[PDB]
Amino acid sequence: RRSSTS
Amino acid sequence: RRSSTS
Amino acid sequence: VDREQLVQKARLAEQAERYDDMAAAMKNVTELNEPLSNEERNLLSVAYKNVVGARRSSWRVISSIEQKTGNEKKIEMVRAYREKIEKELEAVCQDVLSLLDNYLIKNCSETQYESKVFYLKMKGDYYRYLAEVATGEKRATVVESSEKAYSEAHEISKEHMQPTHPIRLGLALNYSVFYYEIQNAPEQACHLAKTAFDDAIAELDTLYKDSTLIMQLLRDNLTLWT
Amino acid sequence: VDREQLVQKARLAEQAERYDDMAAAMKNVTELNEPLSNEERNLLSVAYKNVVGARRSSWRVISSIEQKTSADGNEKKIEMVRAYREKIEKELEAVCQDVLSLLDNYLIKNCSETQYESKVFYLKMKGDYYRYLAEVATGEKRATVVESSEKAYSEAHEISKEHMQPTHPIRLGLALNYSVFYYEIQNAPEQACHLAKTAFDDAIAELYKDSTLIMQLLRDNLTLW
Ligand SMILES: C=CC(C)(C)OC[C@H]1O[C@H](O[C@@H]2C3=C([C@H](C)COC(C)=O)C[C@H](O)[C@]3(C)/C=C3/[C@@H](COC)CC[C@H]3[C@@H](C)[C@H]2O)[C@H](O)[C@@H](OC(C)=O)[C@@H]1O
Ligand SMILES: C=CC(C)(C)OC[C@H]1O[C@H](O[C@@H]2C3=C([C@H](C)COC(C)=O)C[C@H](O)[C@]3(C)/C=C3/[C@@H](COC)CC[C@H]3[C@@H](C)[C@H]2O)[C@H](O)[C@@H](OC(C)=O)[C@@H]1O
Repeated sequence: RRSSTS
Repeated sequence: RRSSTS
Repeated sequence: VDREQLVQKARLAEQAERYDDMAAAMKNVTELNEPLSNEERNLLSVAYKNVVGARRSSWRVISSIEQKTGNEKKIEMVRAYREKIEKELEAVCQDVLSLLDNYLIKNCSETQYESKVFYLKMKGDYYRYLAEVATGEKRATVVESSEKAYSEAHEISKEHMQPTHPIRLGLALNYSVFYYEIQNAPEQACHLAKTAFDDAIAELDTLYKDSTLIMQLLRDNLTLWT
Repeated sequence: VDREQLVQKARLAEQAERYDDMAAAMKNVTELNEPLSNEERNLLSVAYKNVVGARRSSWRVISSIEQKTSADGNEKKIEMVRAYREKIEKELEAVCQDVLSLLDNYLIKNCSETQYESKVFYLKMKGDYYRYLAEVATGEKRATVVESSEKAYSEAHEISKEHMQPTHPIRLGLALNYSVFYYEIQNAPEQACHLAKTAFDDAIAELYKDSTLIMQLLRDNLTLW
């Protein structure tokens, strides 16, 4: 899975 | 709402 | 690149949700001046449908905001953007229609009834998309052209195709919609949709998922209109 | 052209789901050489995030397909898939360099020394887009843009350390993206977890939906790691 950014 | 098309 | 490579590029663009590239690849395939397969026809149709649908939805959003909004500069900017997207959509439709008249409909033999109905339905669809945003004196022609395509596609599909064929059903659906929205003639719209739906129900045992999807769309439209 | 109409043009483009036009409008607004308000700042960042995010999503899909086709070994399919992936890649890189030029020549340049919030915002943007460049880069240029993203992130982190609230959404988002840079780019997971837990713990003592969501994202990152 890919990490969440913002 | 608008009518459906396909 | 080979034709198979162009088809693979169309599928790649569809996977990446880049429908402009998908439409361009399928347009190259069409410009190879060879008849299109079933999957190639479907790819071209879906690609250009999504391309022009993005523009239609943007146009509807901005046209709604235009009427929903004393500021003259605000309204001027809104109208400028509205007709920028108008011209973008009209260019998409012109591209599709010239592809239809120069390659696809032209290469149809006298007995390719299925793909001829396919392409004439596309012609009616994109002339209807032109008519959706046309105003004033220029509207009457595009409307006419759509009615000229649909009706022809009707007479062929009623004579040479089964009532539960998905192409005949889809043409009936879009023809009903053209009568309802573009013509404000709900009587013929409902009659068309009901006749197609009932003719397909009467031979339902001879089916299948696309056919019943289009039939459900027909019944949804009939329920909305009554 | 008129600045207020340019901002409403960006808003209209957003409502019409046309983020290329939104980014162009906000780029014109930025090129007017006047400072951006908080709303204008968020408009610019959202526009360019959506543009480069469409690019990144397409690139990831095509890179997955390219790895599969590479395993299969068909030369023609591989050639075409690679060409398409690199077309998308060059679009992505052009968008990134547009953002970086806007930040270096207009946005970061014009902040006064007491504008720590704008400094943190724009330096986080710089680090984010250099990281987006690093996502597709290889060889020496990868190290180049990795160092640039690290420098921007570090400067922003030290300014937000001192002049921003631990609960502020900009500080929390900078910590999130910095830990993601440590984990996914440098592949140094211990730094990434230490930074994220440091931010998460500095936030609990001081407790606004964006801050809540960014903290939830930090927690989900730590559980997934
Ligand atoms: C190239 C294939 C892609 C694009 C992935 O799929 C296109 C689709 O192509 C076919 O479906 C067509 C078709 C659609 C079906 C109604 C969708 O049915 C289901 C179950 O998803 C939607 C598409 O837009 C398309 C191509 C449109 C039309 C329309 C075209 O007018 C020019 C007229 C009716 C209809 C026909 C041609 C349908 O047969 C197939 O029957 C569908 O597969 C199944 C099992 O239904 C496939 O999803
Ligand atoms: C352009 C503004 C519009 C589109 C109207 O709103 C975008 C959003 O803009 C703000 O949200 C920002 C912000 C986002 C929030 C995390 C979203 O929060 C919620 C609850 O939706 C997502 C955006 O990407 C943005 C701008 C990103 C960042 C990030 C920017 O990097 C430089 C740093 C942290 C964070 C901050 C700046 C957030 O405050 C606001 O706080 C949001 O309002 C609420 C209720 O959360 C508004 O929806």
